[PDB]
Amino acid sequence: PDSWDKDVYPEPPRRTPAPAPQTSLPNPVTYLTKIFDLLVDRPVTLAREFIEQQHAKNRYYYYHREFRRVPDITECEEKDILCMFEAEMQWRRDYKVDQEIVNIIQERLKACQQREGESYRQNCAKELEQFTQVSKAFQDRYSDLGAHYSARKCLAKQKQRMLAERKAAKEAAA
Amino acid sequence: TMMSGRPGRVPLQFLPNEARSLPPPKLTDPRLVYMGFLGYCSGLIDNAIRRRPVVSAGLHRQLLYVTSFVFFGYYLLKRQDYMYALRDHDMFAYVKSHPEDFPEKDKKTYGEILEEFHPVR
Ligand SMILES: CCCCCCCCCCCCCCCCCC(=O)OC[C@H](COP(=O)([O-])OCC(O)COP(=O)([O-])OC[C@@H](COC(=O)CCCCCCCCCCCCCCCCC)OC(=O)CCCCCCCCCCCCCCCCC)OC(=O)CCCCCCCCCCCCCCCCC
Ligand SMILES: CCCCCCCCCCCCCCCCC[C@@H](O)O[C@H](CO[C@H](O)CCCCCCCCCCCCCCC)COP(=O)(O)OCC[N+](C)(C)C
Repeated sequence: PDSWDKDVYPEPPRRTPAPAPQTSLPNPVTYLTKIFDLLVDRPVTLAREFIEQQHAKNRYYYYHREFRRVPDITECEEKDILCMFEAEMQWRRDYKVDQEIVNIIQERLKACQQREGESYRQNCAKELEQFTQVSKAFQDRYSDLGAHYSARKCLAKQKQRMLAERKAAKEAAA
Repeated sequence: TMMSGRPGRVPLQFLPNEARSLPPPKLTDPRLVYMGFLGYCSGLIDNAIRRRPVVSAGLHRQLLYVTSFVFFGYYLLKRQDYMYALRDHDMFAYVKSHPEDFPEKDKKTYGEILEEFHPVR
């Protein structure tokens, strides 16, 4: 369906085997499926057709808000309240977007496990690696900021991480 | 006494001539309205103490209460605003005249400032 993006939410092609009956006995599942189609599917399809006809007469649109980029807390001067405000709001929006990214990856993982069923350990290794990488990066970014997290605290954590990486590189080169 | 003995201060002068250059309080000032409210409360308490009908009796007396409170409040607000303007003027002049005491400092961005990170866990 065009409701969502297939590239963002991938689904493997569906391979349904053709029925190969070996007995003359009638299939109760087939008979009940025919009954369900006759009694339920047709009336609900007619109702949805009427509703969609009524919708098409009043077609109106809504838009997605776009935020232009602004200088971040690194560029802001010390105790420059306006630049700090803009940078903090931008960091909070980025935090929300990153959280939704992790949510999308987790949904991929869950859906793939359920779809694979009994062979999930081998067939879901591709989605497990992506989740591992994304969770690792997200944890390193926002792991222990606290209840009163802020762009300044995230920047301080990044500075500490960069100093540690530089020290490790120097020690390895020594 | 901080602003007592300030040069050029005329004694026993509620409002000097140099205060005439400031914007007078608006008559609809929230502080003036609160002074009127205090006057009305005083009138109601007067009626209650003298055992007259609190909201009905003594309308002329209540009006005088409100008017007197608003009058004194207007003059008090003028004096308060003048004194605060005087304080700001003196502070700015002193900062201007003592640059070695109030030096401009180079502003370092948070990219250059190093702050310790304390994790919450
Ligand atoms: C209204 C909200 C006020 C909020 C707070 C603001 C500050 C206070 C208000 C100013 C003072 C008001 C008058 C005080 C004395 C009242 C005496 C009395 O009986 O009053 C009944 C009186 C009517 O009765 P009446 O037929 O004349 O005479 C009955 C006898 O007095 C009957 O005599 P009785 O022998 O039966 O009296 C026995 C009674 C006598 O009891 C009293 O007299 C109690 C009231 C006076 C106590 C002290 C009042 C506050 C004085 C300042 C202290 C700080 C206040 C803020 C405190 C904050 C923290 C608590 O004693 C007891 O019940 C003893 C047991 C209780 C003792 C423990 C509780 C004590 C509470 C003290 C604090 C109360 C604060 C709130 C104010 C309550 C009264 C309004 O009603 C009023 O005075 C109502 C208030 C005025 C309404 C004006 C409405 C004007 C038109 C509409 C205007 C609309 C807004 C404007 C804009 C335009 C819009 C279109
Ligand atoms: C051409 C001639 C024109 C003459 C025009 C008249 C000029 C002014 C005349 C003043 C009246 C004549 C003298 C009578 C006594 C004067 C008292 C007053 O006017 O003096 C002022 C005094 O004003 C009062 O101090 C302010 C009164 C404030 C009342 C409220 C206090 C604030 C309380 C905070 C909560 C308020 C709640 C609401 C209150 C209603 C300043 O005098 P000052 O020489 O400098 O004081 C020296 C002492 N110091 C230095 C320690 C201060």
